[PDB]
Amino acid sequence: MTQELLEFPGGVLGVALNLDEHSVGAVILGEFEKIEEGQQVKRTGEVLSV
Amino acid sequence: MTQELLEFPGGVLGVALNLDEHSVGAVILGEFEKIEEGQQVKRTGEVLSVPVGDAFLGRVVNPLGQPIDGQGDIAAETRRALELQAPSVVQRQSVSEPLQTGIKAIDAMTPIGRGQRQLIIGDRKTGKTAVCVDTILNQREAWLTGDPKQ
Amino acid sequence: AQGAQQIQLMRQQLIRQLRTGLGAEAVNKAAEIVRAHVADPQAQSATVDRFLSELEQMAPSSVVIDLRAASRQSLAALVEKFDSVAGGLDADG
Amino acid sequence: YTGSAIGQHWMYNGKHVLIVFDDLSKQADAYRAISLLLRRPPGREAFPGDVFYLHSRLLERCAKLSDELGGGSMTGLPIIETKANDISAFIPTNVISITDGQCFLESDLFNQGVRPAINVGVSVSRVGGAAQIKAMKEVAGSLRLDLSQ
Amino acid sequence: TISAADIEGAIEDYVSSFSADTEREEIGTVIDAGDGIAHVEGLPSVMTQELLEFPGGVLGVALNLDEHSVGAVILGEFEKIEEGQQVKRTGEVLSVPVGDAFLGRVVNPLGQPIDGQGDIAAETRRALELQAPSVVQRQSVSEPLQTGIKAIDAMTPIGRGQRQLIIGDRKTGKTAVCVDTILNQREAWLTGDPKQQVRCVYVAIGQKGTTIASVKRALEEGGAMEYTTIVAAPASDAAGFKWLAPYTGSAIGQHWMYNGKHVLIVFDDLSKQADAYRAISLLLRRPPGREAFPGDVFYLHSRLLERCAKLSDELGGGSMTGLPIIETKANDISAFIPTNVISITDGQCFLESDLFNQGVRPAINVGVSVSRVGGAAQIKAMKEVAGSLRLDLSQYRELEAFAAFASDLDAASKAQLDRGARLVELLKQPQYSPLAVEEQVVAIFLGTQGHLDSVPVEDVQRFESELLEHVKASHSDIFDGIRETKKLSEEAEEKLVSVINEFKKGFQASDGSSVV
Amino acid sequence: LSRIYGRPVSVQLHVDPELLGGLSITVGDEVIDGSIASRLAAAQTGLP
Amino acid sequence: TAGRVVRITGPVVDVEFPRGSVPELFNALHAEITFGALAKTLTLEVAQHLGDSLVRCISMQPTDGLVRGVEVTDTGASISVPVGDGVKGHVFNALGDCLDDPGYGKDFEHWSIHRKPPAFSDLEPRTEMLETGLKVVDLLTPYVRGGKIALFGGAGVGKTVLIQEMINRIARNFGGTSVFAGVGERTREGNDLWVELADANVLKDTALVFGQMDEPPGTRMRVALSALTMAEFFRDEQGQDVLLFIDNIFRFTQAGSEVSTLLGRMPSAVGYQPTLADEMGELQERITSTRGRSITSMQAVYVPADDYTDPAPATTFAHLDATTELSRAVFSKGIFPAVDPLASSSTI
Amino acid sequence: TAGRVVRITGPVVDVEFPRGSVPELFNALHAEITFGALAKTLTLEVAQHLGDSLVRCISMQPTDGLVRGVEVTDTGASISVPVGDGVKGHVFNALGDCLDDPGYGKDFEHWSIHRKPPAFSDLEPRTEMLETGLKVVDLLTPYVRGGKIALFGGAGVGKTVLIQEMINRIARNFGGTSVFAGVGERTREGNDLWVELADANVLKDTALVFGQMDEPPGTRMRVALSALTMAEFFRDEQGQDVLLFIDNIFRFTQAGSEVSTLLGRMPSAVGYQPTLADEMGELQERITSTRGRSITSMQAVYVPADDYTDPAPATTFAHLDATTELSRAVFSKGIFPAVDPLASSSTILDPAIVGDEHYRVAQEVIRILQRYKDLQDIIAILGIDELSEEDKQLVNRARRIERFLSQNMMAAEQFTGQPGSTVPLKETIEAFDKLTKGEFDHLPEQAFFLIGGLDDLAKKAESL
Amino acid sequence: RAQASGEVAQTLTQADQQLSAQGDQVRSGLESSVDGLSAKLASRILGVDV
Repeated sequence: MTQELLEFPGGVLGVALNLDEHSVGAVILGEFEKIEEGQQVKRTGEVLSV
Repeated sequence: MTQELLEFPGGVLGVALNLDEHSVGAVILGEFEKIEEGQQVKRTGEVLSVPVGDAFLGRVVNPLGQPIDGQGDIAAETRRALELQAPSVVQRQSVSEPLQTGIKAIDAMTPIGRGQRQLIIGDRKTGKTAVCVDTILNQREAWLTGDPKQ
Repeated sequence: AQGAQQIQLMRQQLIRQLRTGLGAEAVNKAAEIVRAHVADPQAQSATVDRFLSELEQMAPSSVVIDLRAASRQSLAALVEKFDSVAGGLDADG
Repeated sequence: YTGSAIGQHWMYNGKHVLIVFDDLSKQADAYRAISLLLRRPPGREAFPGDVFYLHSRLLERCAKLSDELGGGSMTGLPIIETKANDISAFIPTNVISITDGQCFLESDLFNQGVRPAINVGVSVSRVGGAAQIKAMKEVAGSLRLDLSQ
Repeated sequence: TISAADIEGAIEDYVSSFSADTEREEIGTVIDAGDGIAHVEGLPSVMTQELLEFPGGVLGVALNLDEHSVGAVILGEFEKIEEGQQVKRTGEVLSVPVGDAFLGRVVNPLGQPIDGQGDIAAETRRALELQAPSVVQRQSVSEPLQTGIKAIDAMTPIGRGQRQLIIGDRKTGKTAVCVDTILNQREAWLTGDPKQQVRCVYVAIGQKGTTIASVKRALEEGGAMEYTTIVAAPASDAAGFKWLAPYTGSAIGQHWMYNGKHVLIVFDDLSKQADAYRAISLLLRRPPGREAFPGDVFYLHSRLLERCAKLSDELGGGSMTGLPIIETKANDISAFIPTNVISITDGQCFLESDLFNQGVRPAINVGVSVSRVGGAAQIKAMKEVAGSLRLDLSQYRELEAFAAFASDLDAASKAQLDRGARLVELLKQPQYSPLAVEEQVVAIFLGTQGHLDSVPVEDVQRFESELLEHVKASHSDIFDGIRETKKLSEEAEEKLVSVINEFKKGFQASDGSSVV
Repeated sequence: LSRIYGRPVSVQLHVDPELLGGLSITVGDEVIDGSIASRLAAAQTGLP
Repeated sequence: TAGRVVRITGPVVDVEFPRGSVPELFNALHAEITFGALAKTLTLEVAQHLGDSLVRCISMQPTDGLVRGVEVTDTGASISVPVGDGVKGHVFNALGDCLDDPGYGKDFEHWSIHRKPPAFSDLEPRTEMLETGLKVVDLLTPYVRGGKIALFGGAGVGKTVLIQEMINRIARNFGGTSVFAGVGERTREGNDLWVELADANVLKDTALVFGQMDEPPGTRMRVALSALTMAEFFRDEQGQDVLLFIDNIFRFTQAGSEVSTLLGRMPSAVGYQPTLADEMGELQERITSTRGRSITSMQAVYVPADDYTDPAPATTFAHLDATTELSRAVFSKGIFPAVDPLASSSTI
Repeated sequence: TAGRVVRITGPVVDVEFPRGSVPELFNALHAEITFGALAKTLTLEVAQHLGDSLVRCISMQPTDGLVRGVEVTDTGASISVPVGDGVKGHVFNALGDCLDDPGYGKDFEHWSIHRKPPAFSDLEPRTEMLETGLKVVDLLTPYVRGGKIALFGGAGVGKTVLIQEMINRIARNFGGTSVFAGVGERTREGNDLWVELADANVLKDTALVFGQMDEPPGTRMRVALSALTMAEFFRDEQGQDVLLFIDNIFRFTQAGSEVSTLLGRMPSAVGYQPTLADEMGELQERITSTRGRSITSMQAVYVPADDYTDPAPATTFAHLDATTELSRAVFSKGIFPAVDPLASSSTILDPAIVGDEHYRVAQEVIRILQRYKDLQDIIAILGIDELSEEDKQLVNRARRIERFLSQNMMAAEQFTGQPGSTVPLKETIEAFDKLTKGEFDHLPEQAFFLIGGLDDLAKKAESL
Repeated sequence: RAQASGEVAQTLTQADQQLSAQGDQVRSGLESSVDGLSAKLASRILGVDV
């Protein structure tokens, strides 16, 4: 979903800014030096909330 | 050829400027909404020309040569291409003629004759329009003279 | 002393003339020699023999490796699949 | 271009004509816009380098002819607008350097006093006395130095 | 026919020693051409930054590399290149031939002779870039380098192994300054002592051939070419020379300096080199930066620059002094290239067209032009005799702003104004007038003591000249005395002031008024 | 050729009349050439 | 042999050639127009090597009516210009074809336009003082023999009459012949100048070369090269002292910028040619005297927007020896030279 | 696991790896040069991933002499540097290998250079005032312990001289462990600093490591990180106050710009890095005095092109507390301590911290200089004849107070050949209050030029 | 010094013809053994004796 929360194996969270034909861009909130190719990305099915 | 006057099914016209190995660019002149994918173009005539005559006096026409005014259609004498070579250096003389302007200041400071390119440069709300129109209308006596020398 | 160096410069011009003469004579006369004396067919093969001797006297050389890596892997996999699959092909198949 | 062709047709047969151009800055802007939208590289002030050439092929048409072809004549009077009394801009400098004779028009003089509001210390005519009536030139008596002093 | 016999014998020996054979080298095929840029293929045996021997005799280096055909750069006649042509590569990384016979010669940046005097020989080929000496193997500056001009040495000293920079506008005479320094070096060359011996290298970049001929003729008239090495890159040539010649100068200096010789290097200009680098970088489609200048320029000028430094005592303690010249437009220090050059170096000298316009030829500013080199540059005699000159000149420049109001001074700074005027009139120097330390320290002492106050301003100059030559004609014991102990002994002071009084009593002014 | 290179080497001959002698082989990018013209040029250019 | 055109845009053209018929840099090619009303011949120059037997080129005439597949020939050399004694008798442009009549043909010997500056060893090591017949000029601003001089002025200050005076002075005093190369000059002014030279009875020994505005920049940039080729031939063959006249310099810079942006390079230094220095040096290296013969010239530069700090003025001032200024109040005082001694200086 | 070089350009290198193993970010990679003359082994650090097991990396040695296909080996770790008690007393390189004594080390502890800032719970503000013998720094912007110090100015405005002046003052007054480092410093000054430090007999407790110009930028932005790691190692375990000295951080930033230009990322304003603020904050926040750890640091910053519109020092402005600025005009006037009083400010100056008399004195001086600058525009042409006497006296007082701030530090001993001077704060404030009373109006202005104290002031004035 | 320059001038005008006189004999004697040199050239080129 556009601007939807996404979860990563490292415990960090991301938001989908722009969505393309076959690629999805994401930004890392906190630590991002433990991120490597081939990880697992899972959607929470919910837009950002506090 | 370059600068070709093309044809479109909707009646509008266009001109080709940039070419390519496989593509042709163009510029739409009139209405643009009717343009759509799938249309067919037809190569018509040649580089655009203008029909010039002598009945153009006292009328307002299109830049393309159509009587935009409420008057009837205009006649034609001959078609001339826009692109032509400039006059050579072996076909010019010296300039000497009292081309009047009707303004004390202009001819009191800067004389104006036939064949001389004079530029007017001014700011906003200056008076170029009035000066030019008065210069244009000052030729009433010249027009009223019978011979075409004046 | 300067005039002494121009004396040396004139000797250099003489050496230049020597160089030009040597070059001209060498070019012309060696070219005539090679194109006249050793132009016979019977000599040509002999040269090859000499050349062959050179080819037999050189030390051995090591030669290896006779375009995307993913493309290379896919092409290799396809070749392997063909090799595994084309066994049952017949003359007309 | 169509106006120039129409004028040239009448000029070439010996009909004396005069040509006025209302505004050229808008022509330059339109040409720049169409060039950029045609996906051509930009230049200084985002202007194509050939724009000057364009004016070169436009304003040069009008001239005097010899008696061999009938001795026709036609005159061009371009109009240029300037903002905040700026002259060093690209188009003004190019068009000034491409022509001879200029007529500076000052707004302060038009604000009060002179209605024609034409400058005297700036305007210059290249032709000069060659385009002067003998009685006019004689009666004038070179008042320019008198007004300068 | 002894020469003929020797030439024939040498030719016979060479032609009888000719040798060639066959190997399994690699030859590439030219596939690209245009704008001095070519691509070749058929060379698996690649080695980064190897050189090329083209069939036409031109050369190049294959700098850029890629998975496909690499893109090299060619130098020379680039019009003989054609698709399908062949090229041979040599693994000899770029290097310059070096020898002690290079002095008194002018060659191209690639080393081929251009003066036409003949041929030259070398012994090794040092590469154009190598490691620089480290901190632990350097040493401090404690050696005075003498200069012809009294003004520069009196204001901001110069030391061996220390970089000094000259910034100026057009038509001020930096060429005159470097020529004067070279001429002054002749006396140092005169002695046979290696410790006091100094070699000089000049480099001209982007310079007109007329200027080169004029400076060469001036050098020849000087007769001091026994220690000169000249490198030239004329403007009409390609940018490759303009980008590579200073490295050749650096290498030729480094070779002799690893040999234990004192060296000075003079660079005519650097801005044109930066321009050439910018142009060639833009040809590469590299993204641009400020003023379209790539950011590598700082690294470039640095890697050129800090190669000049004094070595440690153990290694030989060699010292080279670098003098680059920079021309600025509209006397603005706020410009990118001047900013970088002042930031990278220490100490600079300012020349402005103003004072040159009012008439005084040496135009040196006294408020901003400074140098960080310590007091070890001066001799102790110079330190004791010269002091507080900069501050006095500064306050003179401040107070001369109110010369239009004499109601404020009122005979309180008349002496200050007069002394400033006399000093300003003293600092001027004529053209091609070499001057030694002895007479110049004499002159500075005389100016400091104010014994010429009675002398009218209109002839002070010629006054000292007469005085000077008389002291040359008279006893010269005091010169030797202050030359040996390197200090002004007092007894010499009374002797010289007595001689001064005797001379000036016998002196007449321009108008015929004797001084009292 | 099989001695210098372990892999067998095929033969494809193209006749060149320009060479006054010698022989040239190309096993790819490595090239072997013995030519009268080539050696004459090498000796000539290195004359000084 | 013949080449087939591939793509066209503006004056830029693209051609394809066989494998063994690829031309080198700066060749001459010919094209013809089939359209009768626009019948014309085209001269083409090679400037780039795009590869794949494809070459990008710049035409010397405006491009109109061109049809794909037109056979393209090769002249086989650079631009050829005719020279001989019969030159300086009439006028013509860089093409060599005389405008007044096509009577002048190829009887004159044909030379290539591209040349090189002289070697370094043979350059003259000393200067020479040049004397004239004007008291104020020789007293105030000395002129170096074979140097470059800049002049500032407008209309009505007697620049043209002074040029005529110096032309006839050098013609009668020290012999030799002079040439004029009008760059960026209007057509009517050129016709007036030709008439004035004809009535001045000094048109016989002068060679006039001209360049028109409507022409593409290629002619505008090769006209100067043609004029310098003419002068070099005359000096080297007749041994006559010659004078070179140039209208303006900024027009050449503008033509260079136009061809730069036309080819589609990466504009630099406030939209200038990154290699302007190389081209200016190539132009100006062929003026200096040698072998006892002097080739002097003067050029007039137009400062843009009252700025001396623009890079083009800065670079063109790098080869200047003397500057001259003419004012208006000085002429109002009633003097012939109309030169201010206070605004001029020289380098010798 | 083996790596092969596929494409290189500039100092940046792209490498390809097998699918099986791919090292993470910030890891050491080993390669070699097979050439004879330039034989050397090189190490690369992981910069970014490019997909298809392609990795971009940066070198800290010059890249000339490489060839494609060379095997690449990894260590599976970040960059480790030596830490120990005997570190002090030796010079170090970017690698951390000893320079004076080759082979010295490889037996102490090893710590990475990539760490994390301390937690916020351990943060604590400080107000410990610090005094220095120079009068101007104490009167205007008194120094506070445990904070950050900024020295702003252009090029060649005496930053270095005051740097060694302050370091000499601190070394003589205070002992303890100290660390000097910097980037963008010349060899000659470094050797002079080493010689002077040996002269002072305090080099035994001082840590020395720094870079030079003629080096690839990788060292340029890594040596500072190494120095900060040394500082943290000394601060944490030893628990002793450590003096930190850092010079010319500006080159650091510039270095980053260069490598970004090589990466191909989209340029930023004035052609700068896509992100610079985050790295700046990471670098700055590494410095922090803990409750039990008092840390004082000073920073020398270079302003490019004498323009403050550049965001390069503007970004640093938000991370500082005490700042002292210099200008070219003040230097051209003649006074060497060309410190601008108008622009300079500090956050410690407050009547709650310091008595009201000092506050009043500072406010009065500030207002006087502000009025002088305001009238400078009118006086620039016309002068004092048009102006009234009520402002003429103000002009005179402003000129005298401005000339009085000049001082003769001992660091100029190698230039002026005269000893330095020091004055306690009480005498300074008393003399300044006396001057602001206007009693000294009778004295000539030139006497105030380069004077030590009021006693010397009177002696000099009455000597003429 | 001008007369010394003139003296050196005629020394040059004598040397420039003395060198020509020596070069005459050099030209005469150059062809003494050039055939043997060329034979050595050919032999070393062919790899076998000429």
